[PDB]
Amino acid sequence: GIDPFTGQKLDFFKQAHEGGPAPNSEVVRPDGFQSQRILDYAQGTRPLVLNFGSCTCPPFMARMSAFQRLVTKYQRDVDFLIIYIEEAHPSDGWVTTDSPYVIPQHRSLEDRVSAARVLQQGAPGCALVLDTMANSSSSAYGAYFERLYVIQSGTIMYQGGRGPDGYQVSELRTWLERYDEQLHGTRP
Repeated sequence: GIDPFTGQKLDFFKQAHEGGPAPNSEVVRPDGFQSQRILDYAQGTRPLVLNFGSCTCPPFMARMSAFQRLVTKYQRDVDFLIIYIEEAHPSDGWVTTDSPYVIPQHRSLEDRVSAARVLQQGAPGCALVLDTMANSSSSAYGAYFERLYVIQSGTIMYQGGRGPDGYQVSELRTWLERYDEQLHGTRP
């Protein structure tokens, strides 16, 4: 069906939520730009942590070292993925930013991968993909600006809550702590 007021196909896709299906939305491998999807990154029944953001998104950069600490701590049982999305504060935008990063709004995958490479010159080999230029994953996960998720066997287990900067990472740590405790016992 077409929406008479848009001329576009009618949308029947429900927004992502905890306990609902994790969208198998499209992403891009930095090396070679091959198409992939979020669930290509799930390894069987291991939880997969998703971290959407960009270099010009301050809270995303402020938590990166903490996120990398989580990878080391939980990698025994959990997988992790960064999704590099549209810049929060592009250097050619309307609002002048004093972001330490000066990155024009991406106009192609070549621009976006260039930005992603700046990110990953820190964070030695975390898994990282790009969102498609249609922003397929950002849209499906409601994850523009930045967002954290945990998915497992195709279901959303943790959805990063909007609200003050600081909590999402502490809440994610809580989810991972409880999962690790269920598998192995409480750490002494």
